[PDB]
Amino acid sequence: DCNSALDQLLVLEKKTRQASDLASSKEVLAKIVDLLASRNKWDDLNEQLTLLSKKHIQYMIQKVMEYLKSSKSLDLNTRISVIETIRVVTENKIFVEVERARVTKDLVEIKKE
Repeated sequence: DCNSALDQLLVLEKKTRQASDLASSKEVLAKIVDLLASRNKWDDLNEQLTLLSKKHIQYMIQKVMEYLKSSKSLDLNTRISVIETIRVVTENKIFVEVERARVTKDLVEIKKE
């Protein structure tokens, strides 16, 4: 059911008003990430994120992109996905603060070595 039950939860992500939208951001952005973890559904999640990232809450996204190797089933999948995460986060130049750089260590050296 949860695979179908995810949609009506992701809908209200369409906008941000009160702190109930950042609590909805917490819970929904954790479950979406969570759905990815159980059956390697995160591929959608990288893609899901790009769609969601196309919708643009930077530090709201910092934690959700943190999950890369926190709980990653396959190393190969991570390479190109992370390549897409840095790939998308290049532009504004505000990032690389901590988290992007520390996933560039991991991504660059671990991905290929």
